[PDB]
Amino acid sequence: SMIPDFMSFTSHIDELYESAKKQSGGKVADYIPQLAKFSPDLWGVSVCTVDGQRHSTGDTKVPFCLQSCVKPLKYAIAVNDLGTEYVHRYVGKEPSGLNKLFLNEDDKPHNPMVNAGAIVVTSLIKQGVNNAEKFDYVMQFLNKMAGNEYVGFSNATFQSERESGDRNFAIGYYLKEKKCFPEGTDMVGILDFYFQLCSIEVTCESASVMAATLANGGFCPITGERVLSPEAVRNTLSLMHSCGMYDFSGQFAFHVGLPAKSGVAGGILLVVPNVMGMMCWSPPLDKMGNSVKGIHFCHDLVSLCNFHNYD
Amino acid sequence: SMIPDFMSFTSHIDELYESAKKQSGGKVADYIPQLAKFSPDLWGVSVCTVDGQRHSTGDTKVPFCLQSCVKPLKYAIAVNDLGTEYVHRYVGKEPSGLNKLFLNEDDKPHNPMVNAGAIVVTSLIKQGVNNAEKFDYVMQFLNKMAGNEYVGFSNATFQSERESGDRNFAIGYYLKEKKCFPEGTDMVGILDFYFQLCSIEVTCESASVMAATLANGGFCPITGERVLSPEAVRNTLSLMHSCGMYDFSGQFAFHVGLPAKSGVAGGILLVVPNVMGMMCWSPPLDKMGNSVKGIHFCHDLVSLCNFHNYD
Amino acid sequence: SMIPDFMSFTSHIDELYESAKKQSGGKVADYIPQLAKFSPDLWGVSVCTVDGQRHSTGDTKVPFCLQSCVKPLKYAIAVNDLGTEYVHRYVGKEPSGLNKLFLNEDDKPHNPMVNAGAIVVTSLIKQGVNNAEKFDYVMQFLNKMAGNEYVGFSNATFQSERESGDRNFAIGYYLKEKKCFPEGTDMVGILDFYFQLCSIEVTCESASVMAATLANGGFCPITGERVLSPEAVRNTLSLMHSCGMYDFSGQFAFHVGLPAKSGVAGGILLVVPNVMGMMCWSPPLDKMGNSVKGIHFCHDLVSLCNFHNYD
Amino acid sequence: SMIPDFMSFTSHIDELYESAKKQSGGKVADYIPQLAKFSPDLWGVSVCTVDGQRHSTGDTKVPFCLQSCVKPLKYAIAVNDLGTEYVHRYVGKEPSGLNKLFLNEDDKPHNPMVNAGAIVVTSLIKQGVNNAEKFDYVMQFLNKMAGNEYVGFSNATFQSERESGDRNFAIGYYLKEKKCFPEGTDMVGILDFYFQLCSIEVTCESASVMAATLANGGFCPITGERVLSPEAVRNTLSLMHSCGMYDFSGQFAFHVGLPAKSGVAGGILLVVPNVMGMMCWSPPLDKMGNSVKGIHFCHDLVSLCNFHNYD
Repeated sequence: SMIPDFMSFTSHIDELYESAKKQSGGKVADYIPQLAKFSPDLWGVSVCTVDGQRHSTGDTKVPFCLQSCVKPLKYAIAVNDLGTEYVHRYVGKEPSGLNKLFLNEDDKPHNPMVNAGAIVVTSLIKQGVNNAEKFDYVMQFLNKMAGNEYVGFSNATFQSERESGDRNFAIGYYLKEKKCFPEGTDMVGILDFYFQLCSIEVTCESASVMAATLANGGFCPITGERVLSPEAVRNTLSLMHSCGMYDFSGQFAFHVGLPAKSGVAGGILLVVPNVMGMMCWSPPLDKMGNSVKGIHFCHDLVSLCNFHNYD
Repeated sequence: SMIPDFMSFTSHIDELYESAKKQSGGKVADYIPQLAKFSPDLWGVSVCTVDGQRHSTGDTKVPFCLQSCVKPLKYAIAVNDLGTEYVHRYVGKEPSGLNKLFLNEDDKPHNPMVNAGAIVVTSLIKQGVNNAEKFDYVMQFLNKMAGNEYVGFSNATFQSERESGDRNFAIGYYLKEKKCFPEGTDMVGILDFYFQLCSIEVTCESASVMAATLANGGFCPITGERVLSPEAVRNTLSLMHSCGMYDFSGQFAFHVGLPAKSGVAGGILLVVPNVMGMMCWSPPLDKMGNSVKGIHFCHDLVSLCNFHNYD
Repeated sequence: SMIPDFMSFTSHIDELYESAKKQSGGKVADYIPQLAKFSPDLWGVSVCTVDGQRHSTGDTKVPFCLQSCVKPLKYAIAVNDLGTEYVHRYVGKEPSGLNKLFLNEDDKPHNPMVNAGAIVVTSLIKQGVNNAEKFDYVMQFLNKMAGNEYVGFSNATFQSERESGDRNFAIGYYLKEKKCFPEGTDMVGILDFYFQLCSIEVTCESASVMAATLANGGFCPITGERVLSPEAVRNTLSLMHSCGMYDFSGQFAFHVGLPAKSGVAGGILLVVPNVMGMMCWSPPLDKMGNSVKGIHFCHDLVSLCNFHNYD
Repeated sequence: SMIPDFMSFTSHIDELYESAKKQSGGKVADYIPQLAKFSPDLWGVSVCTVDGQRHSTGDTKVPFCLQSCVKPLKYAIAVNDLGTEYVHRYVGKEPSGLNKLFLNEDDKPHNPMVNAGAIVVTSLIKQGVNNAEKFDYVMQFLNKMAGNEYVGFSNATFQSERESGDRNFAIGYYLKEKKCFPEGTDMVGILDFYFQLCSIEVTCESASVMAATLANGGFCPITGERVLSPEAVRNTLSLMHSCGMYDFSGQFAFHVGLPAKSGVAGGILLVVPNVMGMMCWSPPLDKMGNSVKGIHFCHDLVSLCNFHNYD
């Protein structure tokens, strides 16, 4: 325990929250109406310790889509059900250079955090059963990770993502061409499942619980239940540490030093190993595609509380 | 006229033909049954001068698919009907480096000789009318270029190419994503038209007449009719000179110095400006994807007859 | 403390040591005689806890050159004397893609762990004074980090490295061309200083103490003295975590999860934050350029003692 | 003969000259004082037919440095004295992609038209003799190519190029590292010889005669003497056609279709096979590094006189 008095730590979270709030830069994603809708002023931070202690400030109950924030989670599920060796016969274990190919030196997506990786990972989960069944499987899993808190679905986002993801289809066919999917995979059906997963909704509060589960070696801080295998958690964290922030991953690993994962909805799934889970959210993104207020908050948190991986 | 006595020149063609015949290396394309079918021993050479003088040796009447050999032709048609400026707002004018992106520094395919280029070019031809109509349009055009000689269609090849071109679909969606097609293009419909064009059949004899048309500033050596605009012909030749032989383009431009275009069927559309048209054919391809006997023949022809662009 | 009974932990180190010993693969660097000299059978492991507790097994007193192992150290010194902001105006903070340019998107070496980076970093240290003086400065520093244990110099290696580093000169001139050095830098003089630094000698024992200093927030476990600033230590560790193992950095960060740095001499500077410092050594390197026995040992250590950054 | 009445053709040259004269854009190279010196208003065009017929307009007698214009020439000399096979064991035969490596897929410079290529080519010429002797050898050669017209040397340029070519040194050491030079080459001595060659001076008039020699299968139009082997001339032309205009090579080959070679001094060595040699000169260069007035003139010449390789 680095937070001796949670109650006082909470007071610092609010101060940091207020500080980041003053950062108004960035543009709200608008490649689809469902994301343009959001007000740039929404800003919420939710903490959930390994204990089970909670704390929120800002718009922490407004539902938003996980988007790329779901990548770490579905990867954790795959490693959990199939183990490191199998999962990684299809996807890499490290950051790529940056233009921006699809496959690496072995015709495998560089890692589970980039789109091609997430797509392949999606094709490994619950093979055999139909999409509908696969979807409930993952939903059930996400609920355990969130200790049964809010986990919804945005059909509007799903539909917009599907009838607009031309690049995800390009990736889909390319991977199919390079034989990157398991024998007998319905490629188009996987892209569909992929769009659905990106459309799952959460709130800063429910997500913080999911982060805390990863922060707690796979045990839900608020139910005590074992959701993910130790193996799965460690893998997910390692990859979030190196590829969770898009093109900002390097800077983030160097300056913040914490496993995190951003999403185009403006969310940032943050994890402080053996301490707490967190979810920052604010629609305005920067050139890198990360939440402006979120990035700011993270830097402040590590400076103030010295949570950096190497202190 | 560099061939004072055609009759004697013909005797040299046969000698070269016989020489190349001894080259048995290479593997016959087999990504689809329609190409695997072919016997590695088929070998045919057909000449057609600017005059109209013909000459054949070897299997010059066995129908085979143009495949990539159609690229120069459909490009010539586009420039003919739309002019250099318009056509090139969508496709580049030079060789790429070699891994192997899809678009260039301006989000345009590097040139009409690579798949992404050919696909975009296909989307420019006869816009408005339906596929069936577009197809007849091109067929009519190919007939004029061949002075009405053999020009067929392989439905079997078309079907195999379609239900197997995963990479061409990847390219299709990527180009659609990057807005590379003209406003209101039915991308999937274009890929269909593209597969059809690759399935058009010809014989060394009919093709040599098409080459001769390009060799004759756009006039069919055997009908005297103007098929392509001077502008269109010159453009096509320039691009065949630099991007007609896949990864062998550089070596070919340096050692042979003649506008040419190979295809996976084993054909090599050759052009000796203001002299003659030619079509070499032999199913066995080398690592580069060019006909082994064809490449050999070309080198011998330029050494013997000093036809190199810079003699 | 994760090692409750050091005495028993020591017994496990020996078991791991013995296990790795059975790995005879790899080739001993031979681009210069000074490295070819070494026997592939040399193998030594030395531990030094944050306490000051020591333990060695194998050839832990045979002097060998730090080579690339010096990179983390001279970087730590620069950040210590100049701070993060200044140092990083000249060198990057993350892994590159892999062919293998010299500069990044901003005309700066990608990071201090690659040759171009180390060279620039070398040009920042103790500017003003002459080489001889600069060298003693660093030597004095290395001694404090090693609690005054063995720190020598191989003039033979230095001479061979100098009269043979054509690629380091290429890098030198390229950086000078791109204005990557501080105003008024004697480029050739820096390369000289660089070759000298690579020729500094240590033993598994003295090096383990240096690693322990980094493992101890900058305090020499055996003298209690503050050698490096907290800022400097954290930076060095972050970069060792992501770029310390050449092309194996990704795999290493994923499977081992510990700050490390290899060298062509066969050494591997290992660090277990807040626990211990370590130095593995065995001349036979693998294709990646890392010590075969060393890599093996590291994997075994993390599996056995669960020292991975995310357990 | 495409120019039936030279006298009238001359009248068109002057019209084109006057037209290009109105193009004032571009910046005069200034990386060294010797080039900054030049007035942006200097503009000269000199023709020299295969006959021996001359014609000049503009500043055709003001001496300027060949710079990269010497590349085609020293390559022609190497092929002449060593033949295609030998020369090309060290240098490639085609355009590279564009960032901008030094070697190709076989550790050889891409072609003789890029700096790394020119440097290697320089190391092949007159091996054995000392620099001074090598220099006279080439000078003697250049004189024969120019029918003994003006061929000087700028020691000022040489000195500035030498004490400033940090990138050429980077290239020098890199090539030495990759073993790209013939056994026993004094790398630094070659770079010296290289800087000297770039400093050779000519005038539009003397250069046009050199171009005409290449345009005349290796025979000096004004002395009738055989200066270069047919083999050498054809090779040089092929490479000028594809790599003579820096990053504009593709556009130039497509729109102009003529063997050319630009230089940072603002000169453009142009060749119309079997017709004439030409040298355009105007210090203001564009972003690509080619003479603005020169590029303009070339486009106009090919449109007007239909000299394009494929008309």
